[PDB]
Amino acid sequence: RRIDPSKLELEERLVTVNRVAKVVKGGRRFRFAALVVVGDKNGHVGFGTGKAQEVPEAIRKAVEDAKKNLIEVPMVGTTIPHEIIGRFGAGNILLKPASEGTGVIAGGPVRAVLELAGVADILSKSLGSNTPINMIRATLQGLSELKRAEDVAKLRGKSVEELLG
Amino acid sequence: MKQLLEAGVHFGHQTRRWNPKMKRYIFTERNGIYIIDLQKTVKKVEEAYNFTKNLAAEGGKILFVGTKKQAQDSVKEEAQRSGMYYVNQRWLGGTLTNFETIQKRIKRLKDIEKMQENGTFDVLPKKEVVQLKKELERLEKFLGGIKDMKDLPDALFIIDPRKERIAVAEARKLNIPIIGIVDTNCDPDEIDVVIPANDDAIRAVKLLTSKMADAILEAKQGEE
Amino acid sequence: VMTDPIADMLTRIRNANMVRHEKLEIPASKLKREIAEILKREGFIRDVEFVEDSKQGIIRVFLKYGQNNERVITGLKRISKPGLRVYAKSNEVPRVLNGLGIAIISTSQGVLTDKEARAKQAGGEVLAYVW
Amino acid sequence: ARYTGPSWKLSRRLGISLSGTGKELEKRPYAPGPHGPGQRKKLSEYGLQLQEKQKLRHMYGVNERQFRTLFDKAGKLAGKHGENFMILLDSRLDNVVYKLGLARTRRQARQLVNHGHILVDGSRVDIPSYLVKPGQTIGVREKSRNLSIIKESVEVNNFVPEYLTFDAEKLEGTFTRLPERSELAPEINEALIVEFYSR
RNA sequence: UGGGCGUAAAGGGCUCGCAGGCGGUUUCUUAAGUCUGAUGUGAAAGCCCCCGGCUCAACCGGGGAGGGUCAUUGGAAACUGG
Repeated sequence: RRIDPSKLELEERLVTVNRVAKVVKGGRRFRFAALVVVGDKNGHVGFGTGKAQEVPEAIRKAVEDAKKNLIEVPMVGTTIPHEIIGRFGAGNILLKPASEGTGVIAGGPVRAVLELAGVADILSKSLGSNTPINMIRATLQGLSELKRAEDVAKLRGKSVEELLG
Repeated sequence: MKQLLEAGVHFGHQTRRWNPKMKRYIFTERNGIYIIDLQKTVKKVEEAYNFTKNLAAEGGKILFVGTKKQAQDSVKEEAQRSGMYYVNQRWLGGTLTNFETIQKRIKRLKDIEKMQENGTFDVLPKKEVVQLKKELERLEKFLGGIKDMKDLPDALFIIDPRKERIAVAEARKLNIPIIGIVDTNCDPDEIDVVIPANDDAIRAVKLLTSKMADAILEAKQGEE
Repeated sequence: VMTDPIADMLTRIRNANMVRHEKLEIPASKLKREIAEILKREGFIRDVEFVEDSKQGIIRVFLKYGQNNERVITGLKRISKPGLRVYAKSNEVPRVLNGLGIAIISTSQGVLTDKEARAKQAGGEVLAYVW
Repeated sequence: ARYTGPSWKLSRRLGISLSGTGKELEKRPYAPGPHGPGQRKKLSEYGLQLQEKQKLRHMYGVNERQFRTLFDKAGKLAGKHGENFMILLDSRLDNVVYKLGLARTRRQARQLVNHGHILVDGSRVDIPSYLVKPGQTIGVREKSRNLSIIKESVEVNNFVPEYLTFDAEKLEGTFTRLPERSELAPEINEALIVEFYSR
């Protein structure tokens, strides 16, 4: 990456929470499951899937799991540098660059992680399954996929920022 | 730095079990067993030498994993010589990952060790102290290596990554660089600094860990 | 059944990126060597060298690789295909992947990059996109 | 339509003194209604959207269709959306009036415009929503210069906006230049108000 | 543009084959498709752009833009076609 340091506190806004039940002989045990994601609004974003019987335990497990990973999330001109398609779990999602005045345009929790990106504007659209979990894993796998054009320009000896835009 | 003569008996090891990805390290087939290319070993051991030399200045701790028979015997003496912490037998799950629970474990070891002499004896009924003593005997072997460590290692050594591929997966789950010898049946990608050489021979682990412990003892010799 | 040598060369270079071999061979054509020269200009690939043998062939292509791992190209696709003709007016040509990507557009003046095509103001068939 | 309710209660619904700024709120910290003593619950995202739009709305008192009109016409404009939108709201005559200090609140200023107290380029304009061209003058008109309420407004002092200018001795002021977004400091986000109308 | 077909709906029981669709490489030529300039028209109103006028607005008007596997004609030869 290299590595994954976690040295900055966040509000850690929640994206999802839902109760879950499992059959057992003599009854139905209950355990809660909550997804929460972290983002410094400085271009770093991470995700945390935390399930527990107790809600503070679930959200805090989601906090530590969010702490476990972060994404570089490139941002040229206060927006994502390039358009991307990202399927996952039969859950595709499309993202595109937008005008600075366009604002953030997406679904709920994906708008949440995008607000955690700190980006002022974005185009986005869900595809396939509507379930929030795969939408987050796909949107963030796509954020991991993202790289600055200037970075790829650094990767090879041609010229800095070829095409204008 | 390792000399060619030291590599003179260590040539060759696994066959049939070989991973294709490591084919570049392979020189040519003979009889059945493949022969490792010695020059590539000189290069990788060279980079490993400069790297291990770089770690000594940092003061960073290093792990010496060892589980396999007729190989674990060497890492013990090499670690006692280096003074560095080590693993005698099978690696326990989460010893690198759980961190704090294992710290509770070494804390318990330190507690019972105090129980040996402070006067806990001749107070508790004999059956209980007899039970806890055997439990401590269960502790000393697995924890003899844990006694020298507490912080997470800057790097870790391994005598056979395929045996330790899950522990290697844990170190990759972290950010720790991994030095270690690698066989043809093992995958190079898991190890950023591979050492293509045989490990099943006692001498195989012995000479490599000897050159490594010598590089460490030499690099640390300056102190000041 | 060898329906199109150029798309075949594209699955060759994509599979080559997938397998990370240093080099691979392709059958000769000037149409192929020209766009390969265009990739040589773009620098995504390190080198290309033909080796004559009767009659056609055989070019050997050397994939470039990054200093810090990572595939040099994150994507490659041939929008043009038999059984579906495509055309592009000079102002209508997309700038794929924004400023990083480049079009490979054959024109009356020959194969051209989207920047050079925009400068020449020359339209033509869009052979493929690489990014 | 516009005004008919308490309006102060509406500001209580906001939880913020805007507008403002003269609302106290502190006198009754609790939210309006029985549920106000209890701790606030987080709003639904779309509910936060409508709450934000309405929060931007109460300071103006502007009608839904008209506010939407200024919105999409602002979006038709090239450049920053929130800047053109906020400056479009700031282009309204009654806002220039209240910011000029003619009134304690924008609604009575709209009533004073409705009376036609306020000349534009020396010409009377009874419509509050009238567009403010740059360099246009704004005055109390010579016939209306003597009134206790207007003088009561003039006697109070307040800091002038950089984009406007004014002189009490001439009882007259004007729109010197188009406002920067940096000059104004609304409590409301503009990315959020452009967010509400996604379609 | 912008979905599939092992097990959720969905590969024809298999094959021979007309029409149809697609089709290796080198070279020359043709200019049908294509790319490009010019010209003719594609009414006005209306939509869009910059402005003016009913006190703003609606509404109204000025110029410009927009819109054709469009037509006519001069060129471009890489691709596809002959």
